[PDB]
Amino acid sequence: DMYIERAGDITWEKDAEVTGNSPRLDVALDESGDFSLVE
Amino acid sequence: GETTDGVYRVMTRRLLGSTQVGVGVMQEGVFHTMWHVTKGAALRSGEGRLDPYWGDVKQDLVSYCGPWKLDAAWDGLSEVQLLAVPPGERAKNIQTLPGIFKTKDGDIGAVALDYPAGTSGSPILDKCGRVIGLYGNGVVIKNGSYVSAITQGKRE
Ligand SMILES: O=C(Nc1ccc2c(c1)CNC2)c1cc(Cl)ccc1-n1ccnc1
Repeated sequence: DMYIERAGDITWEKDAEVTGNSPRLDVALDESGDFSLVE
Repeated sequence: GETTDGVYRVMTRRLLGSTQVGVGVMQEGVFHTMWHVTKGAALRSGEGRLDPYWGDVKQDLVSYCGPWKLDAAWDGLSEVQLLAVPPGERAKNIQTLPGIFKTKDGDIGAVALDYPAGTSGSPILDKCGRVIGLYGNGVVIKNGSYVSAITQGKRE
């Protein structure tokens, strides 16, 4: 049995840790909702 | 039980101890999460019960108590915030510039941040704080890291 517990408000925070890159990926989405790479 | 707007952890006591399997958004009395988190099962909120209302395996989304309410979209230009809620850890905003998933049916925004599978369902926000999608469904790149789509439902 699953249950939910509150974790916080949904707000944009100024001066948050800025990280992560922006890759352009060729992908395919199957009927089971799974993404895969196309190369 | 608790129906206040906000971000919530999805827990289970079926495995060892209490394990976090995902995350979700409460907005306008509707709980929104990814399909793979609950597999469409009922949820508990204190003494109250949340029943599935809409869901789709291919979109990997599910709504509880009512129809999908989130309809903000990534503008294709600006940085966004992943409001990451990792297992056993505090909610934390991470700002990033999204990449692109190119598909045969159009392009989708993608966030390149690596978090545990139990973080699935964490909302991605725009500068106004509106939920533009959920984090948790994507691909494992050549490195081994995860790159998630910005998955958004449709507001009927
Ligand atoms: O497993 C994940 N996501 C997932 C799982 C099951 C299904 C789907 C997506 C969609 N169709 C069913 C996952 C999520 C995150 Cl946030 C980080 C890594 C992840 N990961 C994928 C492989 N190994 C780990």
